[PDB]
Amino acid sequence: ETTVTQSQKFMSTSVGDRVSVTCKASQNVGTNVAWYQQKPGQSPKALIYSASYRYSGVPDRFTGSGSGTDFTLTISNVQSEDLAEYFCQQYNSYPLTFGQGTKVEIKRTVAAPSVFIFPPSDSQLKSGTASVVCLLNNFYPREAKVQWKVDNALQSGNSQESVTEQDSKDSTYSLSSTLTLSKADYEKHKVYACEVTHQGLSSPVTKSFNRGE
Amino acid sequence: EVKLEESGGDLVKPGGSLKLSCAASGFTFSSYGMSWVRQTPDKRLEWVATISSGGSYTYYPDSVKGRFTISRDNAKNTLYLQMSSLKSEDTAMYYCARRGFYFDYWGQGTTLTVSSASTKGPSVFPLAPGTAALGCLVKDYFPEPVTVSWNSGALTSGVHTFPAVLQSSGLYSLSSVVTVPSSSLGTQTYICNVNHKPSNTKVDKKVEPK
Amino acid sequence: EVQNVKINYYDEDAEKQVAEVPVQVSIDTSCVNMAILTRYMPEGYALVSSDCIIRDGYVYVSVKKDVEIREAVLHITFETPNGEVVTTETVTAEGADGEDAVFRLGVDFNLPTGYKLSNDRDQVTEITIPFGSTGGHTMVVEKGDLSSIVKIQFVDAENNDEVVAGGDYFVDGDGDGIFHTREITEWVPEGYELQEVGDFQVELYKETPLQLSVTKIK
Ligand SMILES: [Ca+2]
Repeated sequence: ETTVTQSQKFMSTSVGDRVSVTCKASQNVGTNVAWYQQKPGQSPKALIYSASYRYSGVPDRFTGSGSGTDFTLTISNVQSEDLAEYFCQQYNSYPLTFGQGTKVEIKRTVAAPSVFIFPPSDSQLKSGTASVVCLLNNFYPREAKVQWKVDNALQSGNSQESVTEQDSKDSTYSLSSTLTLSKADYEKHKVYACEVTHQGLSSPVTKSFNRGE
Repeated sequence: EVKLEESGGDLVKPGGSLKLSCAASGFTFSSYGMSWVRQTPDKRLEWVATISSGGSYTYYPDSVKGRFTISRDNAKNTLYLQMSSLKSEDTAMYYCARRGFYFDYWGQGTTLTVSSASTKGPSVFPLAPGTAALGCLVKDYFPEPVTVSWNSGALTSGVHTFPAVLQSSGLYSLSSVVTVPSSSLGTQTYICNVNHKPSNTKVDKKVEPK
Repeated sequence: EVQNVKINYYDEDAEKQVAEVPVQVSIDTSCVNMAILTRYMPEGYALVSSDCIIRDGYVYVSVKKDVEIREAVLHITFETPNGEVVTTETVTAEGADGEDAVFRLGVDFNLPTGYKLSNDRDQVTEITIPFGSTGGHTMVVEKGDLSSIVKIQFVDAENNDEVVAGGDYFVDGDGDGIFHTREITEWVPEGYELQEVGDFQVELYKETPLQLSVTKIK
């Protein structure tokens, strides 16, 4: 039963650059290999069949090659809209099997996140929980760090973070972090601060509010 | 022209059964092999069944053999997948796909959740506001697909809807924001339209400053 | 940060590995150029072929011994769609006489600074020239930045629009002929803040300057 493997989990490439995604079959599969592109929020789209043939409408910059066990999808002249997970697949035999997926991201100038903070609504306090939200908008390096400080005291264990996929036009990210707290705990302290560090900041940036204002 | 449209995904208890359907159009359905592929939360793709054009040949991987069966109706132009003895590990998005080797067209997917938990509809809370940022917090729902649009889908510039996170309570939660001209606040009305079909919950939340 | 790659030099005639050379390359490349492959060529051997591709940390190179080593030479001409020559460059590679050198855009040679591949047609991105021979190729390019010069004067609105400062500023990188004052707030005079704001038309200000109102801060 033939397995296919993609050894690259993540590749980073600049616009106009070249990027080669690799695929290794555990047995000779001739050219019975296919490639797929999955853009975020979308279902997989068929790019290449039998190792090197493009479907009508797939642009020339997508090139598949290989035979036997080693297969390759080369994206030349990469566009910011080419970001996606790219999957290879062997259909030489049943079971049909897929590689694990190679995420292709675009590199761009460092971009500093714009930071906002949201107090909990009055509907939510009425019901007994308090959710405080920190938004970090349109930044590059995906890497970032959010610290929730209550009355100047750093928290942990009551925060969850979420990151969008890379935007297809500009090539930025956005991040949401939620500080969840009981209504009891919420109105005991006054100062709620969101401490943000990132490569585009020379120092941590803090947004904050006082409960009530 | 080619279109494949799946339905029937639902929340099912472990050990249960459920049947998926796929309505096919834009092509001569009875001439094509057809398949089902699922995608797990870790985004891995796993092929689950294929059927020849006339139904004579069907194929399954060992992970599902004896529990899943594939059929078609070449009069209704419909593909089916019956599943029984469902396990937690069958939780996936199920795609219908054309042909039986590579897959040249895929549908949009329908979502199967195998769990002992019960449906719960979301609470919807406003994230109240150069540019201003406003948004919408969608808290404590369980079966997974929630959809969020702004102003009935007409406002898309600057919208960021964040992936759902799994809270320690077993409930999902999610935020959606958008950036707008600050001078539009107090003229324009901004509505976040939340739909959680697993609970037949539909909310249109006006988000305003205060 | 950099990437460690192992070059596997393999003699397919001898059916033996001749050398496995570890090298370091930029962290975000997946294709190693011929110049690196031949820099670390084991002595007595010549390049026959390589797909350049970094495959789970390895580049595979077919090499051969006791053959004559010759340059493939490529004169690349970069032209813009109207036939005007941006630049010309010659790149070379050495390998076994008569085998194929494959020159690949962005690994073995680069576009002129400020240019990209033209969106007006399909063209090849790899050029195959046998070692011991000379070839030519014209690649069609277009400017990356379409910014135009626009003349602007900042003008004191509380003193009868007296000129404070001015110059010729680059705007409209997309090239649609419209520009916005966000593109020139970098240039507002130091003691002043910009009051006249919005969109403006490039073609209108190549000869007489656009006057933008400004006022003294605080
Ligand atoms: Ca413009």
